[PDB]
Amino acid sequence: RSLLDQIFKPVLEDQVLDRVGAATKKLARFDIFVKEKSRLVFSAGTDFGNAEGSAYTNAVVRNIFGGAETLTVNASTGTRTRSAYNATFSTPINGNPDLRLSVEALRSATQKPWASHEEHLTGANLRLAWLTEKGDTHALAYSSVWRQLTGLAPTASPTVRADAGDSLKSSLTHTFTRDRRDNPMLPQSGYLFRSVSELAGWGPLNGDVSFAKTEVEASGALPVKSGVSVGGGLRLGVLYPLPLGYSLTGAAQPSRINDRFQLGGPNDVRGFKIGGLGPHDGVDAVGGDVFAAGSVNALLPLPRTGPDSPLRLQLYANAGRLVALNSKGTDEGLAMDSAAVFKGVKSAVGKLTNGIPSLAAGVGLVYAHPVARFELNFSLPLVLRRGEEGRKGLQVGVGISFL
Amino acid sequence: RSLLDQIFKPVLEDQVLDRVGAATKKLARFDIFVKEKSRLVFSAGTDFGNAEGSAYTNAVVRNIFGGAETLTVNASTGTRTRSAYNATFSTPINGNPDLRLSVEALRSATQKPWASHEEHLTGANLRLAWLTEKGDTHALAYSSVWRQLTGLAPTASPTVRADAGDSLKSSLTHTFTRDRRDNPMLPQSGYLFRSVSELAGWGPLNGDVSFAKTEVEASGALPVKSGVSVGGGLRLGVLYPLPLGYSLTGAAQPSRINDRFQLGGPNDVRGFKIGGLGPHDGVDAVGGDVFAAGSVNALLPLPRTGPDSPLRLQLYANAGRLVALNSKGTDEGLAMDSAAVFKGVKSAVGKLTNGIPSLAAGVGLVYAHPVARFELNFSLPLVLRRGEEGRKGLQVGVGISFL
Amino acid sequence: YFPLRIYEPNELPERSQQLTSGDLPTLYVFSTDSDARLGLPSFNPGCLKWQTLLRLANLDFRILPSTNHSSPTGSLPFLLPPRTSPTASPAPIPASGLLSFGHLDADLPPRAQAYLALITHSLRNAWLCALYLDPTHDALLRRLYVDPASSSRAVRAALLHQLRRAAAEQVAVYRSARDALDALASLLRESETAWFGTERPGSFDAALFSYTHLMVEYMSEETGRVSLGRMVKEAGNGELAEHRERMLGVAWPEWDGYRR
Amino acid sequence: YFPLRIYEPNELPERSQQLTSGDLPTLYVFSTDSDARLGLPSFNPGCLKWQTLLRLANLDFRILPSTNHSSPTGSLPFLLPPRTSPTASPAPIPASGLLSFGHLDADLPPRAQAYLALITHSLRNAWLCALYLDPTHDALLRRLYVDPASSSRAVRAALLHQLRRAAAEQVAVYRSARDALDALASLLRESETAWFGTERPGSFDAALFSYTHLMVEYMSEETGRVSLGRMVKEAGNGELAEHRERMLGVAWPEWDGYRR
Repeated sequence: RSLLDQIFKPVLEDQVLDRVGAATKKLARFDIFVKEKSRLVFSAGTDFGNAEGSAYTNAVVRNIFGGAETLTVNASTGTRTRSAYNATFSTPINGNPDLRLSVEALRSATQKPWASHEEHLTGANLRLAWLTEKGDTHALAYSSVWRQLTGLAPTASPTVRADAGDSLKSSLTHTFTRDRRDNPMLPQSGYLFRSVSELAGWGPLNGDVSFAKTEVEASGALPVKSGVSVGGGLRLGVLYPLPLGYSLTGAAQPSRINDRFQLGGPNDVRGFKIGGLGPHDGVDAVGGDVFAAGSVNALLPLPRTGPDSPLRLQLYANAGRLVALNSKGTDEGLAMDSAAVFKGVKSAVGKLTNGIPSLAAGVGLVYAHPVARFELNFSLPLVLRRGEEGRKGLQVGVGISFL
Repeated sequence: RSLLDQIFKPVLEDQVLDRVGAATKKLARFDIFVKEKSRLVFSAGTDFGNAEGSAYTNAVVRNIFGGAETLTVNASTGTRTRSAYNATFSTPINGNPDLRLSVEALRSATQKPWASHEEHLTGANLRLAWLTEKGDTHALAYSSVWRQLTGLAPTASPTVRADAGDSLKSSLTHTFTRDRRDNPMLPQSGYLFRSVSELAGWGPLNGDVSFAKTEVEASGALPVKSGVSVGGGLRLGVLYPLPLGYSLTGAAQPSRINDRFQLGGPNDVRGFKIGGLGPHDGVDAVGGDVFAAGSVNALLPLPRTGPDSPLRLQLYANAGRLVALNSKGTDEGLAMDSAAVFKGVKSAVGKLTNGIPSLAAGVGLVYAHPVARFELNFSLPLVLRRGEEGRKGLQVGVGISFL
Repeated sequence: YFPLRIYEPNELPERSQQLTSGDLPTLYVFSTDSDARLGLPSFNPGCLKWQTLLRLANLDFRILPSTNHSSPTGSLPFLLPPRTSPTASPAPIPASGLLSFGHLDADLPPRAQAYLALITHSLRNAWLCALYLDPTHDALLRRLYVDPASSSRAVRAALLHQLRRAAAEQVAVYRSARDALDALASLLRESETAWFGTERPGSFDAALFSYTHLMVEYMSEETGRVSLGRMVKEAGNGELAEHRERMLGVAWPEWDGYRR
Repeated sequence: YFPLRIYEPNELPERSQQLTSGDLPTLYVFSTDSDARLGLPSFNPGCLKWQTLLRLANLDFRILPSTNHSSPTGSLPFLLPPRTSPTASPAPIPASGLLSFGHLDADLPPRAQAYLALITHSLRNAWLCALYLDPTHDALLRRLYVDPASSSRAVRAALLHQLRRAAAEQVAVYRSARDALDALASLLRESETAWFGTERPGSFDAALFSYTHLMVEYMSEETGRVSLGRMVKEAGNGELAEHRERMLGVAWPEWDGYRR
């Protein structure tokens, strides 16, 4: 009762005034809906009968003490070890549904075809999903994971054969969002902004890897109700190695293939293979440290029809430049002092400025579904750095984040 | 062991001779595959948490004693009573996988929108799926069902408000097939033939309803490798009432709405609503007793491409005439003696001859998938009897049986 | 736009040609086809009420047995207007609108409003128990609600059970019905207008005739717990008995066959 | 057809620039980076075998520690050819093809074929038990297989267990190893050619050096059940001890540091 009393009293304490709409939004934020939302759910798609049991499972618990929630998934297939831990938890914190908290203990096998290997995560994390009143979101995290690489089946590389061990990566991120977008899937006249800056191993945050990854974003839109809706886009990113103990100068072990940016595909830069635009090694796509991006868009509305059902046109011209961090300086297995790595990135960013990076181009057919965004484009990569695996056919794009 | 020994010995008892291919086909017919087919399967898509449990279920058992099989389905939704009996059974008979047998105890709610009501079957049957060696199939059945009508929600009719009781209908069918078709979904140069003649209530076959429904079929194809593939089609049908006790002359109660043919839809006669071409009552589609059908087809192959992937064109001109059985003769609630009903159908077939029945026409885009057949036609009904609910847009057709 | 010809809608089948065409409105009730031809009263009281009402309103019609699934609502006794277009029919009339299709449904003093709750809520129960629960009357329920349903002993046991269960929960009680018929007997001995206060019998006399009659015809079997067939004729000085006979001289002034 | 320009492939990152570029073929073995610079022998016998083989074949190369996931097959000791194109590399060579990349792998009399099954199937087990199972040696297994793996006590307990379990099932046995080293000691006392029948040591001497050496260096801890470090030097008249020293004067004729 007090859960709602604490928000009723600020309304009750005061021609006529309409301050109750904010209370209604507060109520709706709890994901507990005034009739009901639901109670628990379930499923067990339990196959059987052979060397595989396939042991499906699911669960939701939409309340425990009044506002706390849980979840669970599983697939004890009998071929994969398990995904038996994908359980979560949620609870507001001392009064409001904004300052959420959470705990998860994930375990999965994130298969990667573009780099011919696999990953075996067995970690757990802890979030704090504070949503500021104006729409600006925040977050935190602390995700000690295990991050094993064991899928080197075909001829992969002599690079992805140097990264097959393990790691801890006790990270601590900090998300952000300033979403003024008019339609989350179809940016027509809105806005955007993000930041995902995490500090992986340093001082108290222990483990083995050590860096500070700093990914930024931007967006735009400007219809000059003719849905002309000129587009936009921009991204950035930096992967700066760091020492391991409570300092800023000293040893610094360079990046692995688990922590580097990969820039390409139907979701980030249209007109390239799912992983392209990188310091490629033969056939295998090794990621680079520093990178940038870009885009321009048109999103023409179907003429002689009007601002009807979401479907529109699209005329994009992407970009992208994912360099890697070389040293080529002061020539000890892997130990670069702060002076060297600094003069590495400082020079490994000059390669970003010079040169026409890359330029896809084409047309597409957007279908701004409420929950997703289907693209089905067709593009033609103009400029390329040798061995980046351009693509030219039908560029089937599906997801939530695009450029 | 003897299961295979009895078919090995006729091969072992005899340049070189190749009589083993027939043995391989016999082995393959068992649906037991030399490595394996499978063992049991399962699922329980069990929702929960509200006034509905939705209680999904499934099961397969691909062997018990060596060749016998079973099945089960269920949905104890908590809104529908249940579908909790949809269980089957299978077993070869004294030596071969041809002379199959079976038992099922179905229970379902076959909803019917075109006639605004529902059906509640709770019956059980018994098959004998003899497959003759040449490809000609046979069958039998004995399906005492319950067949209740209880869905008269909206304004339905004063016709479907005269058929709301119950029935038994202890039928006994006899299927058939002479399938020479080259591709089961895409008839290009093959053939076909069928017959579904059942005797519902008479003599030993007890119950309440009494008739003898006799549905025939035909087909054709003739490519004049240019896949021109001229089409064909034809059907028939007769619903002849019969007395109830061990005789051929006497009482005869006329047809109900549960036992009458309905001729229309994207699967039987393209170019009409899912139920059309009948003795319509206002908005509700009451079926008729005697009927016929027809079709002609083109199935043009995509020019300048060749006999490539199954997709082809289609140019059809259907037909159809589903009369009902009136008496208008010798004018006792519902009791027509054999003399009258005979002179009814004998005259209720003259209405079939006279008059241009109906003629749909259009184009389509066939996609002869291995398991199904997608149509997505577009038709334009030329001739009509008033109030048959023609249709003109996109005629989306999916299924296995078409014209 | 394109359909080229129009060809004389296709002559509805023989069943509906014979049953639901008619000329007069065909009221649906619970009855046996033997009585359908003669317009005799139903055997379910919740429908005999409306039937007696209509036939008091001097409206003519034809009764026609049905099965309680064929109804716009759950309850059966709905009336259908005649057929005006051989392929399209009017809408049904539920039980609430028959007497819309004066003095019958008129406001009564609260006393007359009171006793009606007695009949609707007490006499109704004694009917269910004496019919749907008492095993001695497992014979008469058979000949009425299951025997003309499907006529296959594998089925009859299902419906016969579906009724008894869905009727047992809706309701020992024999005493509450005993004194109730002595109450109404007093309400009649003080009217002196051959009815319950009014010169022309209204909705109350018809609501009571709905039970005073059936319990006489189908429950007068003598074999303790004297059947309700005698209570109705013995309550007071038999003023409930004579009321029906004075009632069954207006609704059906030309039919004999009452009194078992 | 359209891509307009071509712009000098993009300079592989610092890790692969430092590790896997090389000039000579970089054999992967189990080792600690302290020994990698000095080319000292591995600590896993199933790889020291191939390493001793190659260095007998007078082929030069650089050892480079790895982690047994990075391998074309499950087993580790695979060799990589040098880098010929800074963006494209040759294919790996598994353990089966190193000596393809004469007298080493030559047919021997069946007697010499027999005793080799002793070493592969009996001495191998006594190694696992004395290392992966005996709790007194939970210290040395730590400093070798888990300590340079991830360096986080939350993780080390996982790998340390994953090994012991997956190694326990692959195998008391101490006696079977005792007499086995007296068997080979007799096979040596009858050769008189400083090796097991041949003037230049072949695949058998290297297969035995794979175990006679490690058990001396890492298992000579004196604290019953005398450790295998003494059995190797005490079997017979110490002919297994001197064999290694006569062997460790050809493969690595310039290194000192043996004998604990």
